[PDB]
Amino acid sequence: ELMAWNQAENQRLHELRLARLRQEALEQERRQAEEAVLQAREAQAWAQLKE
Amino acid sequence: ATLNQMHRLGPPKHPPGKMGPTAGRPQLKGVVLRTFIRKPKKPNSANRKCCRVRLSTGREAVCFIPGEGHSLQEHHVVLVQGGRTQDLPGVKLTVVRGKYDCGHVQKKK
Amino acid sequence: SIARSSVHAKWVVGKVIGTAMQKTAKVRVTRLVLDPYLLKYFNKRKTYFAHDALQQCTVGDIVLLKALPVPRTKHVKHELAEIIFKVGQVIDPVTGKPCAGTTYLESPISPE
Amino acid sequence: PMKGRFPIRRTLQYLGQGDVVFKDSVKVMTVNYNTHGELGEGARKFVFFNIPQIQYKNPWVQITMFKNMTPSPFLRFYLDSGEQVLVDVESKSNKEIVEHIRKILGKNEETLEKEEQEKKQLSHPAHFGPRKYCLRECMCEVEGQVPCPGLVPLPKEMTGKYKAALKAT
Amino acid sequence: RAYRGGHLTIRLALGGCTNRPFYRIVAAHSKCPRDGRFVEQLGSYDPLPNSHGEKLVALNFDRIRHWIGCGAHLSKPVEKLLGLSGFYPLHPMMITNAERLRRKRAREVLLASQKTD
Amino acid sequence: MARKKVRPRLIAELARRVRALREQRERPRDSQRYALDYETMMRPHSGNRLPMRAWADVRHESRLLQLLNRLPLFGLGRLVTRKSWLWQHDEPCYWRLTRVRPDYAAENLDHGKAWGILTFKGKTESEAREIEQVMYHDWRLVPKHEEEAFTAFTLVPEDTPLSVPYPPLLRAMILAQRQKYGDTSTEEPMLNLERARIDPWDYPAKLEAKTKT
RNA sequence: CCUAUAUUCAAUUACACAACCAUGCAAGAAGAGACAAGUCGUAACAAGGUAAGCAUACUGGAAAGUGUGCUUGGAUUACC
RNA sequence: ACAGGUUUGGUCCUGGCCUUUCUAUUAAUUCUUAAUAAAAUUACACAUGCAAGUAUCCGCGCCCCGGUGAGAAUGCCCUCCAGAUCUUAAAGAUCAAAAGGAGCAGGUAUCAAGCACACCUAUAACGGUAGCUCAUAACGCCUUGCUCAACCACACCCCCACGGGAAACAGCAGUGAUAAAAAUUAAGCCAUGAACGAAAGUUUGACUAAGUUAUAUUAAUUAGAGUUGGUAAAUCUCGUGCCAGCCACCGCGGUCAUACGAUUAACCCAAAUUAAUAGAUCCACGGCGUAAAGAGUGUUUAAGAAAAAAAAUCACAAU
Ligand SMILES: [Mg+2]
Ligand SMILES: [Mg+2]
Ligand SMILES: [Mg+2]
Ligand SMILES: [Mg+2]
Ligand SMILES: [Mg+2]
Ligand SMILES: [Mg+2]
Ligand SMILES: [Mg+2]
Ligand SMILES: [Mg+2]
Ligand SMILES: [Mg+2]
Ligand SMILES: [Mg+2]
Ligand SMILES: [Mg+2]
Ligand SMILES: [Mg+2]
Ligand SMILES: [Mg+2]
Ligand SMILES: [Mg+2]
Ligand SMILES: [Mg+2]
Ligand SMILES: [Mg+2]
Ligand SMILES: [Mg+2]
Ligand SMILES: [Mg+2]
Ligand SMILES: [Mg+2]
Ligand SMILES: [Mg+2]
Ligand SMILES: [Mg+2]
Ligand SMILES: [Mg+2]
Ligand SMILES: [Mg+2]
Ligand SMILES: [Mg+2]
Ligand SMILES: [Mg+2]
Ligand SMILES: [Mg+2]
Ligand SMILES: [Mg+2]
Ligand SMILES: [Mg+2]
Ligand SMILES: [Mg+2]
Ligand SMILES: [Mg+2]
Ligand SMILES: [Mg+2]
Ligand SMILES: [Mg+2]
Ligand SMILES: [Mg+2]
Ligand SMILES: [Mg+2]
Ligand SMILES: [Mg+2]
Ligand SMILES: [Mg+2]
Ligand SMILES: [Mg+2]
Ligand SMILES: [Mg+2]
Ligand SMILES: [Mg+2]
Ligand SMILES: [Mg+2]
Ligand SMILES: [Mg+2]
Ligand SMILES: [Mg+2]
Ligand SMILES: [Mg+2]
Ligand SMILES: [Zn+2]
Repeated sequence: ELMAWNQAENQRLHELRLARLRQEALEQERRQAEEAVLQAREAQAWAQLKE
Repeated sequence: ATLNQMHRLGPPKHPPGKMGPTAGRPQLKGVVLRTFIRKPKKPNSANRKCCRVRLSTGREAVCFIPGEGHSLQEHHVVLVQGGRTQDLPGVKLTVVRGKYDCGHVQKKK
Repeated sequence: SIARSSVHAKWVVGKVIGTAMQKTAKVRVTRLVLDPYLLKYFNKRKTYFAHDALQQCTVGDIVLLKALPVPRTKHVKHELAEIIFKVGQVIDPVTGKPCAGTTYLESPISPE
Repeated sequence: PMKGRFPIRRTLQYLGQGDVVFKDSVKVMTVNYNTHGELGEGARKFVFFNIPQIQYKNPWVQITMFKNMTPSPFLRFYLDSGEQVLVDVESKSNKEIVEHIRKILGKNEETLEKEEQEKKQLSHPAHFGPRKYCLRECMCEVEGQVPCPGLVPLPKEMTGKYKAALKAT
Repeated sequence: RAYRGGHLTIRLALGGCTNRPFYRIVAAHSKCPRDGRFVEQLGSYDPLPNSHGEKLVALNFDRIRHWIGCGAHLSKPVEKLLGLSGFYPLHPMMITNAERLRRKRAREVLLASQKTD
Repeated sequence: MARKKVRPRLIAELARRVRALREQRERPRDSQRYALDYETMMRPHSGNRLPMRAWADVRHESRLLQLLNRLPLFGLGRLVTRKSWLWQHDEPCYWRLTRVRPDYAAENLDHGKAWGILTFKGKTESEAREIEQVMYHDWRLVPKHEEEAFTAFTLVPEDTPLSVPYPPLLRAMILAQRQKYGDTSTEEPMLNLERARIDPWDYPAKLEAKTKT
């Protein structure tokens, strides 16, 4: 009874976690947009100087 | 120290008592080799009657004779005990008055 | 139904110290022991030889030992049951996914 | 005890008062936790506060910690059958972990009280012997009986000396 | 300690102080010392009559018959005690000594009325 | 027990072996062993003296192989009885000899180990066995004609009551114990003596080592 | 070996071994301590009369002296 | 520890030594009687007596009890039990050798390496890998019974006991020697225990009841010991003159000594009282600029901490 109870509990937590990680993935892509912007700007500035 | 260091040394252990002149026994029996006299140390002076004894442990040692006056010759057996005499440097033993060949001090007559 | 070992150690879990002998893993097991003066817990370590049939064991792997019913030698009283954490290749028991340290090597939310 | 961060947890009392007692199926408990992250927090406090309590009451159970192996905190329990209990402790509090473990493999308060009842029927009140094991030594010390002659010297007649000197004459 | 042989037994340990005896009824190995190590304490017997003129005997009956049931052996005086209690039939020797005692009382009665003459 | 430095005691083994060997090799012939000095009543071998009550029976009576040496086949199938039995038990008690294995170191050939099948107080045991207390002098041989007079047995039943009262307190304990569980029956508790049967001390014990089952 | 048993044996050989220890005694040797109301100086303490000292080197009845680096556990009294 | 004395011209700090408590042995001085408890220098050598028999012959018992602490870091606690024994058909049960190990377990690291101390194969051998223990103390050396309803060990010596030294009290009493250390060459098996006996019973220096001893308690019939400078309760008059002597520590004695020696008075314990020696107790969960102590420097190993928030990077005389 108790081992089954524990099992169902771990599964509960597993679903919670999957939700949290999907969320984190989204927030992370947002970060990738920001960083891609900044790195593009500085790539340009560098290219200009060297040219 | 830290908790690790205290774990690593164990708790402090009381060192065993180092053993003295009577070798941990209350008395010793010994024969008189010589009777002589020793001056005390500097601040305070007299001349103190001592003897040299050989002890049942075979070790030979200077020993001191309490009371005023005494009769002790070579070959007398005495019984010695542990009190150290403060004036005399080096003299850690004391004759027991009233046993074997050292008699109790005779009241003035 | 009699198969037993007189050992207290019926199941242990420990690190693999060295593999140098044929088919035998050296395994450091560690327990918590309460230092009586400080009332604190420290790790006492002890080694066990374990029998490895397929010589499966790298050094550093966390491993589980079962007590052998009949001692293989004077020093070998255990057989290696499972490999709990392969060294530096670890599959998270929670989410079943490859991970290096605290990072996921393959994300559990990307099934397809 | 002065040194340390939470000195009260090095006290015999604190160690005693923790309540978890594993079933006898439990051999090994393995903790896996992280040194960082907010989520991991609870697990850490568990290792800091309760692991000492737990261990103290289950002195025969190997407890073993591992740091920063998996991205997530968990316990694993190894039983005698070969069965393996896996307990995910994630955003769970210190307290919640102790309670959940006590629930899965604990011992019911019933069980514990039966056990201690079997241990308290071990020293029987009516026996006689050394102070260590018994309430009384001689029966010299029970009220109505005959007193230890080391206290109240016997009437000359009960003395064996007197009996012998009587039979002689 | 390890012995060669010998059996489990129910006997009397003698505790007490000079002239004031006391007994601990005991299940012990046979070959071990009287007052020494034992397997289990069973009862106590206090020979000296108390304030109320009673000799107190205590018997843990349950455990006694547990051990008899494992084939422990009884001492003659423990036998006499159980018998007195009524947990065993009278020991034949109790009966016989009783009879002898009666005949002594008889011969002293006659000797008394013979000397009075 | 095991301490890592433990020494290998060799001579412990040597003395065991050697003692067992010198035991088997010097193992005494029972001819000299039970040999007896009839004047002093003292064994030469053991230096032991015989109990006061056995003296007369030692002077006046004969040990088994003393009556078996003058028998033709060395007495097989013959019936043998013991003086003690004849005095105590009026019902027949005899040994029927299966094997006899004398000891020949003896000049007069008076000693040896025997076997057979036993009848005690008329009851017969169904197996062969090694006879006990051969060396004793109680032994007597029954003649061929009287054989069927001794083997003659009047079979009588046993009158000892199969059951007896429990002892007074124990009876009370049982009574009260069954009142407690709601058993109302006032039928007296009885102690069953069927398996309490024991042979009188005269009955000879088997010298044969027991097979453990 | 028509019931069945009896009896025998189990000791050597090859080497190494007072080194190595401990415990006494010893021709002798060296140190420390206690030690004159003793002899020779004055090294230190005050810029102790050449500030002290450290490491190291060499030298000298004796404290100690000098070199080379280093320290202040010395001063330079402070609009000088 | 509820602390106290003692470093200095003085104060504070640090730091030892000692006092005050409790027990045991021995000694000195004193000692009236009971009871109870306990009895102890010696693994040196032992005169004499006794300590194991029972029983209709076989058998069964015969370091079991009792003795001792020599050896060994032995070992505590705990697994697992072959065997013996009892009972009974078996099953049980008591004692548990050998083998083991979760943990705990004397000092010494100026003992730092040990030197074959591991594993496989499989058939039990051939053969093959080259390991194993150890700074979380291996391997050594020293000291030692114990964690006590008890346990461990020994049983003249050579760990052992075939052999060999050689002729055995570490059973009860005794005795030589030896030591500061001093119980009866005693009475009973009447009770418990043990052995044997079918049994009445016999045996048992186990033990029971006694003998001896201020060793300890208690009870009363018993008064003596120590001390009186401070710590620390309590002193007066003589004698002595840095002498004679005294003290646990500080110290006392140089002609007006409460400190020596004796007297007077007192104090304090009391059938005891002091001294000597061993214990019990006692060190640091405290410290490291100047007092004992931050190791001349950095890196890694082992081992640990991560416990919440971030960082790696630009004038000048590194090498
Ligand atoms: Mg002076
Ligand atoms: Mg003195
Ligand atoms: Mg005298
Ligand atoms: Mg007593
Ligand atoms: Mg005999
Ligand atoms: Mg100078
Ligand atoms: Mg100047
Ligand atoms: Mg100068
Ligand atoms: Mg000058
Ligand atoms: Mg100068
Ligand atoms: Mg200067
Ligand atoms: Mg210099
Ligand atoms: Mg010069
Ligand atoms: Mg010059
Ligand atoms: Mg100035
Ligand atoms: Mg000073
Ligand atoms: Mg001063
Ligand atoms: Mg102080
Ligand atoms: Mg004395
Ligand atoms: Mg003993
Ligand atoms: Mg040794
Ligand atoms: Mg068994
Ligand atoms: Mg065992
Ligand atoms: Mg010793
Ligand atoms: Mg020996
Ligand atoms: Mg001897
Ligand atoms: Mg021996
Ligand atoms: Mg003796
Ligand atoms: Mg003996
Ligand atoms: Mg003598
Ligand atoms: Mg004494
Ligand atoms: Mg005397
Ligand atoms: Mg008796
Ligand atoms: Mg008797
Ligand atoms: Mg006697
Ligand atoms: Mg004085
Ligand atoms: Mg004067
Ligand atoms: Mg004074
Ligand atoms: Mg005076
Ligand atoms: Mg006294
Ligand atoms: Mg310093
Ligand atoms: Mg520095
Ligand atoms: Mg240096
Ligand atoms: Zn009493």
